[PDB]
Amino acid sequence: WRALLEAEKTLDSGVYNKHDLLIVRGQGARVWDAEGNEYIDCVGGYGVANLGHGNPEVVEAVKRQAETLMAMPQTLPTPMRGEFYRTLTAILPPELNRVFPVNSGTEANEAALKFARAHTGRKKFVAAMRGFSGRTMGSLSVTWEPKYREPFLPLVEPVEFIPYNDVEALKRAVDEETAAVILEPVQGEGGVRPATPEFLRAAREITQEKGALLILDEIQTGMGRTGKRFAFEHFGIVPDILTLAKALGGGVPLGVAVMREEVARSMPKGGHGTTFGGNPLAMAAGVAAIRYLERTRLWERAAELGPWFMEKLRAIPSPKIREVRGMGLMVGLELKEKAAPYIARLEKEHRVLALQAGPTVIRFLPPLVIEKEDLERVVEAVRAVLA
Amino acid sequence: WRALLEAEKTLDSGVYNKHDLLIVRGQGARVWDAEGNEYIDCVGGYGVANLGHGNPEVVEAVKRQAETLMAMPQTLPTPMRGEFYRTLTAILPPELNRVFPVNSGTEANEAALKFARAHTGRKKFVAAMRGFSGRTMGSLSVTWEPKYREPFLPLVEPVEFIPYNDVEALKRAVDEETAAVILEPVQGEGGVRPATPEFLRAAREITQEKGALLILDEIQTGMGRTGKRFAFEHFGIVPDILTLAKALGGGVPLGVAVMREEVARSMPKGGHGTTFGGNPLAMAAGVAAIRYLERTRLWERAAELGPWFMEKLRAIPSPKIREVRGMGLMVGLELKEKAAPYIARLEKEHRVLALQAGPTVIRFLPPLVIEKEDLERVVEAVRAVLA
Ligand SMILES: Cc1[nH+]cc(COP(=O)(O)O)c(CN[C@@H](CCC(=O)O)C(=O)O)c1O
Ligand SMILES: Cc1[nH+]cc(COP(=O)(O)O)c(CN[C@@H](CCC(=O)O)C(=O)O)c1O
Repeated sequence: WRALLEAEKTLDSGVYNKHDLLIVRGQGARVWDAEGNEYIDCVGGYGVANLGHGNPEVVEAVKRQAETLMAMPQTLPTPMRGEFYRTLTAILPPELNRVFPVNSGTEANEAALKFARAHTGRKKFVAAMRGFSGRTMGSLSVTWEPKYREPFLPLVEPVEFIPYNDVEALKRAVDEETAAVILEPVQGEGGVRPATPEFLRAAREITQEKGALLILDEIQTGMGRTGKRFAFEHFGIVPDILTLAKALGGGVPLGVAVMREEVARSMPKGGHGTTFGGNPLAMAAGVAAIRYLERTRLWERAAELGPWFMEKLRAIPSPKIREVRGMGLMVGLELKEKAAPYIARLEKEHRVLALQAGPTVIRFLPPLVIEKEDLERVVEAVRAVLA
Repeated sequence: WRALLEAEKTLDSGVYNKHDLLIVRGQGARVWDAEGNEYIDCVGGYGVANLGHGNPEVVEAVKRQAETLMAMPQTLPTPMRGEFYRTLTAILPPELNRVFPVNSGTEANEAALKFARAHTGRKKFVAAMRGFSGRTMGSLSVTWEPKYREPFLPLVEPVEFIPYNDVEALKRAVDEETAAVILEPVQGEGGVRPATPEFLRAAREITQEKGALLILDEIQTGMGRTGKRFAFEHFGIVPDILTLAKALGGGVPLGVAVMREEVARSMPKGGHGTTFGGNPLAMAAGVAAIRYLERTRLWERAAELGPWFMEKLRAIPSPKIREVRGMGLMVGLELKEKAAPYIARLEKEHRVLALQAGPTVIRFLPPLVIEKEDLERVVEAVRAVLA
């Protein structure tokens, strides 16, 4: 197995920091390395494995559709596509009844941005500092982290950033020339920072007052992650365009930009498109993913386990912890120092896999099927590494 | 089945011209609609089904990996990724040994543009008129078609376009401020127009002389579509970055940008990324697709049937036919009048699905395993619809 690891390290572009281990299988919230070591996975492909590694229903839907049909364009209707369309819009506010399927989050946001420009006829985009929307140049233009943008300038203009949760800043920034505002209900990479009701209420109200669109990026908060089907169900606002991805396909690359009908209608024929977007394989996985989510009301586990996990985390007596925050099973532990060293030790010393969300924050995005025995061990592991 | 069709038509964003039918299954170069009618598929998901609908090896690879592991990020090595990396680089010239896996053709070019700027420190992109590179804003900036770019400007700048196959024009445009040239060995959407040896050689030489990077877009011409493994093999040149997608995963959403070592090396850690890019499921499918392509040397069927197929089309006694062109099984039939109605007749009266490549061109992108007897049927169908 060491030849595959070394081949991956060698042939990779090098843009990633690859860990010294090879993960070969996964079931539920557990994964195994090539040596047989079993880990608690709080990474879950960056919030993709919400339904759990090896989810039976999704795996089955994938196997069956793979035998039937995988390549069929948007110009040629295919049953699983219509089924995904009606299954996803049925668990959403009736205003969001138009779907543009894609293959990633960045493509979902790229779709939202384009649909927003064609509909308003405006150009400006307003986003929040510490926000992440994707790496493709369109989505990168509204992604804050200067490190990620500077090297590739100039990007798409004009874009304006405002502090997250700053009601007045958002109010001043949104004008008659703003095509749309794009925000995460809970900032992910930005450090697991929940939006305030006042902030999202202001975003909704002012975008309407100015004729601008509101794009809510729930690529990471979606599919039960925050304790509710979708984070927005926590605040009581309905955006003009909703973008989803990650867990939407239960593992299969899948994304979607759901929008109001008058928004979709403004897009000229052939104004946008995608080869893989809407393909039967992803569509089938999507139907399965959503059907599992709804039958099991999976967001509940995050709603019950989230607070429970965060409480135990808080109880950890270490002066290195500044704050424990999050919503449901989207948790962040902010330290008063670099988190990277502790993430490496959780993996090798405790077989616990975690993420970062800024250099001093440890982020947890475990599958929502994860049990309490596993969450408790993660806690103990964190406590042990911090001591 | 009608319920599912109306649901797709109604809930779709509406940016597509959806045909009046519902395709439920496929096998080889044939597909069936929900009524049981069988069609000869020359669309193939827009050149995705190169290996044929239902390819045993790919379908099987998908089933096995789906039960094993589907969600695992780039920071955590996984066997199928290392396998894909070496399997893909092994079928390419030595120089192309660094891989950045993605989820679509547009993401592949988006990565190519970003790596180019990072490596050269330059900003300018040079593309060809009638060229197509994708719908995300980055790739859209280098895509000609005004009706597609215009409504979304301003986009990524600066971008200069030159006439396809114009040697002197390309030379005058590529200078010490050019980050990269991006070209298709054979323009797809632009009407199936092959590059000439002089033009591509010119591109390779002038980019080297000026310190600019050469990006060859084989998202459409790749995987044995033009008669050889990759279209550049017919021209005797090695690009600096090769972008692929479409048939690369045998149906599963997959794309990639393969580049020379010094190019990848210039990219800052974390300078680019993607959630789904490089996931085990797409990697496993990618491995199976390549092994199949190599075992059968599938491009040979394209090289043999292509020329034969084109001669047959040119011999059709119809004054409406202007010219036939293409390479392997990437064929374009140019008519002296709108093609749309003949594509509708082909579908309804002969159950032959075909594409367009401009308003006056009928484009054919059938699985490479299509039977010679079926292409004859296609030629016959064309001769009848043009009567
Ligand atoms: C809110 C959000 N929006 C858009 C994206 C982009 O979508 P996609 O094209 O499918 O990556 C991501 C990835 N953020 C995760 C991964 C980023 C990375 O690759 O690093 C994460 O923050 O862990 C997001 O967290
Ligand atoms: C050369 C080429 N490059 C990049 C892309 C972008 O890849 P993707 O992001 O996966 O679509 C395509 C799709 N072009 C076909 C489909 C466009 C459409 O949606 O229609 C086409 O040639 O019509 C290409 O033909």
